[PDB]
Amino acid sequence: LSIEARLESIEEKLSMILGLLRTL
Amino acid sequence: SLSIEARLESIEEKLSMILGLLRTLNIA
Amino acid sequence: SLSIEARLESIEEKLSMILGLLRTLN
Amino acid sequence: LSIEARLESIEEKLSMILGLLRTLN
Repeated sequence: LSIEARLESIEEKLSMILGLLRTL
Repeated sequence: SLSIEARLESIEEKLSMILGLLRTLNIA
Repeated sequence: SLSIEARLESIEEKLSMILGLLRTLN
Repeated sequence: LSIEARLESIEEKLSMILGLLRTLN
């Protein structure tokens, strides 16, 4: 995967993590 | 087709929010 | 020191560990 | 900051996040 695609995936995982933490 | 620097800026903002929220959750 | 790709690999593994802990919290 | 320095800082923040999650559990 390109660096750009990898960073996009990292951003998506961070969005998920943040969403889960906000429900606590 | 976002630039790498713009993607890093978004990642950095999300990390900052995650850290602030986790510290808040850890308050006794 | 680390190449950009090696740093990304480390970041990706830490994210997997974080997500794994979130599903098993409490 | 260079991209390499920004990624190093991101990695450090992720390590801190892991520590905070471990304490929370």
